[PDB]
Amino acid sequence: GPIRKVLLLKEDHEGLGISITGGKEHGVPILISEIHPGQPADRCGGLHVGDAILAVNGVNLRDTKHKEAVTILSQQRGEIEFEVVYV
Amino acid sequence: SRVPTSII
Repeated sequence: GPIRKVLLLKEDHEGLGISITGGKEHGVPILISEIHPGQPADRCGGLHVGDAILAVNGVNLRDTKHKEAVTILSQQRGEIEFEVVYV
Repeated sequence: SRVPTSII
């Protein structure tokens, strides 16, 4: 589908509210495999299970290994911009 | 199963 930009608002006591799979070392993108009900990704409205995360806050995740993506994603705070695509 | 999942 089309590449989309999505805004998520996270408070500091919360995580993003997603599970991710994949990573460059596995030859698969960083994919959203779960969205937790009531947590920030669900509340933002614009993210879906099956979305590939292409970037977050301008940081490219297309070529990142699984744990690299975990570190980068967990570091983001507050108003967080995602670039995503559903294939 | 080959591919890991992390809750974040």
